[PDB]
Amino acid sequence: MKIVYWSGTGNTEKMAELIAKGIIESGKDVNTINVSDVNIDELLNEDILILGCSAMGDEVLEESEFEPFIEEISTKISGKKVALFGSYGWGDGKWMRDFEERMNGYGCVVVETPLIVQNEPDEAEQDCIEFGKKIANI
Ligand SMILES: Cc1cc2nc3c(=O)[nH]c(=O)nc-3n(C[C@H](O)[C@H](O)[C@H](O)COP(=O)(O)O)c2cc1C
Repeated sequence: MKIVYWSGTGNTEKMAELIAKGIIESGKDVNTINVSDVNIDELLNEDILILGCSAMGDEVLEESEFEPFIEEISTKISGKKVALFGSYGWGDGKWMRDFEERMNGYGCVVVETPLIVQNEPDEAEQDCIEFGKKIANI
């Protein structure tokens, strides 16, 4: 499996690592890839796309790298299962509610409720691991 993410200070990056840990504990292989190093072609071969990005701008996906990436794959992901996650700071999840509605509109099936954590995981560490285990069970 593959986990693709964008992280500005390391918060969403930490979530990605913990999610991968859950998949590994379930006995499956997984690789975490920063959005800047992802190969679209390889990524599209995956049954499940696990995508993460923190809340940026004013409740939007990061603009210089993540947003263009979503735009690029939007036309080739109809019918694909996707799991969404990300860290946020002062809001209550608006960027993720929008992200989910967007993916659903592209024809994707959002397999689980998106996982959102405020700032660094710390207390929500197990929640991240568990989300990974749910994904590994689909
Ligand atoms: C320029 C900028 C804009 C942000 N916009 C939002 C926002 O609209 N809502 C929110 O809850 N957090 C917002 N945040 C806070 C980040 O989402 C939060 O600090 C998160 O933990 C960052 O995770 P990261 O290290 O993975 O990027 C913003 C942060 C920055 C730097």
